[PDB]
Amino acid sequence: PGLQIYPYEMLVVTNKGRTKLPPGVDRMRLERHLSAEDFSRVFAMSPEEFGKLALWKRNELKKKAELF
Repeated sequence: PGLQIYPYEMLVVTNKGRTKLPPGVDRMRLERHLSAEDFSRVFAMSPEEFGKLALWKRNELKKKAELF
Protein backbone atom coordinates (compact mmCIF):
# COMPACT_ATOMS: atom_id res chain seq x y z
CA PRO A 1 0.00 0.00 0.00
CA GLY A 2 1.08 3.58 -0.72
CA LEU A 3 3.88 4.64 -3.04
CA GLN A 4 7.36 3.28 -3.84
CA ILE A 5 10.22 4.75 -1.81
CA TYR A 6 13.63 5.53 -3.32
CA PRO A 7 16.89 7.44 -2.52
CA TYR A 8 16.87 11.24 -2.31
CA GLU A 9 19.32 12.11 -5.11
CA MET A 10 17.40 9.64 -7.32
CA LEU A 11 14.08 11.37 -6.54
CA VAL A 12 15.50 14.90 -7.07
CA VAL A 13 13.70 17.18 -9.56
CA THR A 14 16.11 19.55 -11.36
CA ASN A 15 19.36 19.51 -9.37
CA LYS A 16 19.91 15.82 -10.22
CA GLY A 17 18.04 15.71 -13.55
CA ARG A 18 14.47 16.48 -14.61
CA THR A 19 11.99 13.58 -14.66
CA LYS A 20 14.52 10.74 -14.55
CA LEU A 21 12.64 9.42 -11.50
CA PRO A 22 12.78 5.72 -10.58
CA PRO A 23 9.79 3.40 -11.36
CA GLY A 24 6.68 5.24 -10.12
CA VAL A 25 7.86 8.79 -9.28
CA ASP A 26 6.59 12.23 -10.25
CA ARG A 27 7.23 15.81 -9.07
CA MET A 28 3.59 15.86 -7.88
CA ARG A 29 4.63 14.00 -4.70
CA LEU A 30 8.42 13.57 -4.89
CA GLU A 31 8.67 14.86 -1.30
CA ARG A 32 6.49 11.84 -0.39
CA HIS A 33 8.50 9.26 -2.32
CA LEU A 34 11.50 9.79 -0.03
CA SER A 35 12.11 7.39 2.85
CA ALA A 36 11.96 8.43 6.51
CA GLU A 37 15.74 8.92 6.32
CA ASP A 38 15.71 10.81 3.01
CA PHE A 39 12.76 13.02 4.00
CA SER A 40 13.90 13.82 7.55
CA ARG A 41 17.39 14.44 6.07
CA VAL A 42 16.44 16.74 3.16
CA PHE A 43 13.43 18.40 4.84
CA ALA A 44 14.03 17.74 8.57
CA MET A 45 10.26 17.29 9.03
CA SER A 46 7.87 14.35 9.13
CA PRO A 47 6.19 13.20 5.88
CA GLU A 48 2.93 14.01 7.67
CA GLU A 49 4.33 17.39 8.74
CA PHE A 50 4.66 18.55 5.09
CA GLY A 51 0.97 17.89 4.40
CA LYS A 52 0.10 19.75 7.61
CA LEU A 53 2.52 22.60 6.80
CA ALA A 54 1.69 25.56 4.53
CA LEU A 55 1.68 26.38 0.80
CA TRP A 56 4.71 28.62 1.22
CA LYS A 57 6.32 26.09 3.55
CA ARG A 58 5.70 23.00 1.38
CA ASN A 59 7.00 25.07 -1.52
CA GLU A 60 10.15 26.38 0.22
CA LEU A 61 10.85 22.80 1.39
CA LYS A 62 10.53 21.21 -2.03
CA LYS A 63 12.36 24.37 -3.14
CA LYS A 64 15.23 23.93 -0.65
CA ALA A 65 15.18 20.12 -0.75
CA GLU A 66 16.13 20.35 -4.47
CA LEU A 67 12.72 18.90 -5.42
CA PHE A 68 10.15 21.62 -6.13
